[PDB]
Amino acid sequence: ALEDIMVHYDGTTRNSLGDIIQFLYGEDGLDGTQVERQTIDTIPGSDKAFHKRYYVDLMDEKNSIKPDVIEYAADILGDVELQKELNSEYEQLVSDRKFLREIVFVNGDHNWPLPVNLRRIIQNAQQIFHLDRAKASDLTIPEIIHGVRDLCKKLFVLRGENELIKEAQQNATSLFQCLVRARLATRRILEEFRLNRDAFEWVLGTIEAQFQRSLVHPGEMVGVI
Amino acid sequence: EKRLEQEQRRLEEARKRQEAELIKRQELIKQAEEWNKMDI
Amino acid sequence: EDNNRIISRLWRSFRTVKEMAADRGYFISQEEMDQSLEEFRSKICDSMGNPQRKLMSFLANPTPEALEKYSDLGTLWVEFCDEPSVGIKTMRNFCLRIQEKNFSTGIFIYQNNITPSANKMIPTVSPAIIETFQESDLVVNITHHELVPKHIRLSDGEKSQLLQRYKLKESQLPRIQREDPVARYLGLKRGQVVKIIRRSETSGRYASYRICL
Amino acid sequence: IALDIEKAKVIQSSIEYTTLKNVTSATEIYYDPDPTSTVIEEDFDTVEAYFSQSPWLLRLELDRARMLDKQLTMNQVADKISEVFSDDLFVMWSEDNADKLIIRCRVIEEDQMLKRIEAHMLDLIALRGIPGISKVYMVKHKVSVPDESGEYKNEELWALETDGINLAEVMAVPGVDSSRTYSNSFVEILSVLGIEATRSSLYKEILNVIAFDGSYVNYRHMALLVDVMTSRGYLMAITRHGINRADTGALMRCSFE
Amino acid sequence: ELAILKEERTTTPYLTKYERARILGTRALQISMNAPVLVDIEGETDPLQIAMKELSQRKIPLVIRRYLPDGSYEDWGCDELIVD
DNA sequence: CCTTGGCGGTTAAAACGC
DNA sequence: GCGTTTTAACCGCCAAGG
Repeated sequence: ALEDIMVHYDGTTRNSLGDIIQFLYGEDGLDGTQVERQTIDTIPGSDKAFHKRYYVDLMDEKNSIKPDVIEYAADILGDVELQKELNSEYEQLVSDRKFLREIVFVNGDHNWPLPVNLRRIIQNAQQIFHLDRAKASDLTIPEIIHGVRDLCKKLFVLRGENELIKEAQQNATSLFQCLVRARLATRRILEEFRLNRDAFEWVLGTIEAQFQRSLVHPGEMVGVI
Repeated sequence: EKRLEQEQRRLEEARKRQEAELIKRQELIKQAEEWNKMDI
Repeated sequence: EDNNRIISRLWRSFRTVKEMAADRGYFISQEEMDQSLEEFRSKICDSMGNPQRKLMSFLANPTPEALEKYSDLGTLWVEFCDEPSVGIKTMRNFCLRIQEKNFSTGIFIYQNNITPSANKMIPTVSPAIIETFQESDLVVNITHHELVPKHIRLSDGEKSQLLQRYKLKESQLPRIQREDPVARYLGLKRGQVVKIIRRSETSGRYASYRICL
Repeated sequence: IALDIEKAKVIQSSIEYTTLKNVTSATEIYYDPDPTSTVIEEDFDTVEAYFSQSPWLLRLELDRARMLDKQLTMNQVADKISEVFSDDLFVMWSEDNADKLIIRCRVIEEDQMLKRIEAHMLDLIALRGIPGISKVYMVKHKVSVPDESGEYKNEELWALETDGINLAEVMAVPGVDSSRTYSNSFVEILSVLGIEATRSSLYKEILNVIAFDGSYVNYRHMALLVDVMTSRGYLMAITRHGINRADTGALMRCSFE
Repeated sequence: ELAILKEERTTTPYLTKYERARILGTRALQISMNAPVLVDIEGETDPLQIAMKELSQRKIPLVIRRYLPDGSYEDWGCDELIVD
């Protein structure tokens, strides 16, 4: 029954007649061998824990980034544009939490197979760049925000400038973008992982490259598999 | 406060649209009631 | 008693029909949407509590948004039939009523069953469209089920854009039957495409398309 | 209703199919030529108290224990019989305080006709409940729901599981969450809810079969299988009657069966 | 008509594993049939190894023609496809 | 799964009242 | 000869067995 089904070069899954079985293999376009169980961090926990983990306040001193982890802690408090950026990030995180908790995973399960292991990448970066020691990071908040935002737009599953193509491309990476934004939050990067700049560009490049490597290859005979 | 003002403007616009559509709907309701009376 | 349960089922069917008309693009007033059960008993039930199906018929016109998106959307006439069994005479007079009042679409809800002869004259009511529903299957709105995702009928331009994007032929899309319950809920005509946005545990959101038959 | 056992039991009683044969303990036919009196001394008191056509008397004794268990009323049974037979049969029923719950009937060579009517009565007299639902069980379900603080906490709720399927009728019963009723026969799901619901139900059934023994199969494989089975608008069985009825090449089709 | 212009090519810019295997096999066969070698050979003698060395340096003179389901195709040079 | 025979039924037409 | 009605052939739908 399933022998003549194959992933074509436009991403669709078709039989020998050319009839479409799926508009994207596995509904994400990934290969079955390139996925791993990962936890999406925005799903579990109470609202207080989520707020404590992800919210950053640049007006209140005791609810801000610790001063010993960043070199530029002096000229951060009182800035309003940077607070606008942080508020946009937090609103995106809250929207992701609502979308995952009310639509996709209603029962709250947060351990799902997803491509490119983020924890492994982060600890590899920490080992490579010697991210120990109480040294203060030189990674500005706008760099973090813009880097993650740009990364969430370079995960190409489908190429093309067509509007319908762009909509399908955005749909195909929703869960993975939620994972990436959950892990690479500003507070977590500056405090929990303590990445510096070079580690940050290395992490972004590695994520992009591994995602490109985890796609399905046109010519797979996925029906027989 | 600017966001609140914009929200209020959009709410007022939606209210006006709903009022206009209700005004249109009442004519159809009257016609339907008259025709149902005719059938009886 | 049994009168109360009959009235309740009739009210639920009325609410489902109004929701269906709203989904297909027509305009239903918000007050009429939330028209409660006690109000229904007040307006329909007589002194003995018996209902009149003839007092439930209504009319609707497309909203400006639906009219702009779908250019083929006319006026809709929904009528409930008092006769428990409908025959050729009743269907003929319903067709006459539709033709004389130039309604684009007519929905005719019967109670028990429809004779095959009445079924025969449904396709010859052109250009108006006559769709028949039973009272029993309208008690529950299936589109509110958990397992039923949201179906949205595609306009002609969107269908053309889809076929051009995938470089397809209409026979190469996944199909949905014309008698499919959601297809009859949406009033799908042969050759029309519905876009189904669906929950996916691998990507979160997945949009699928199906073509009617 | 989910968190209250009493209302759940009420719903369970309202759904389950119950016929006259379920509560009837024995049936008998007697000859009695006096409509205003009787020959049996045991039933003489009740009939005379009630009083204060053919001679063929048809009576039957209902089991009091199961009649009470099904929460039924003798008046309800008599009303059902009267509704299904109009005024073709005169019916008298003993009171609930009688030693034995009995109900008597009379027609208004007929012995064979009376036997056939009795068989029909035991056959298709439906007292209450959805037809086709033979048995109903109360089951406790553990569901994880976010708390008022956003934390996920387990919770126990009551639900019903039946034997036999009637999805359209059960979905319409008041007090039933009609937006979550589910069946394990996806043919009925196709006939009721459409084709996308059939796809989801088919995937759920396949995953249930595979994962019972703790095995794990990646999602995309089962997704591909259930997308193939429901790509034509109807359920395409994996047999010769499903595969060979496609438009594929003759050489490809002939290589299978 | 059927050919797709270089500006509007929408397939993946990477060499899939099937394309890599087929290209290596074809190049190895051609080298074994005395085709000119476009890279300097230090001490290698196996045609497959020479083909892999050519591929790593983007020197294979072959073109991949990727067939879309409708019959149209895209022509990609092996020197412009990214190889891992 | 298919043919088979049979069942049922509605609707029509020939015939009626009147 | 207008309003009405009956049996009638006829019609399709459906259950059973090969």
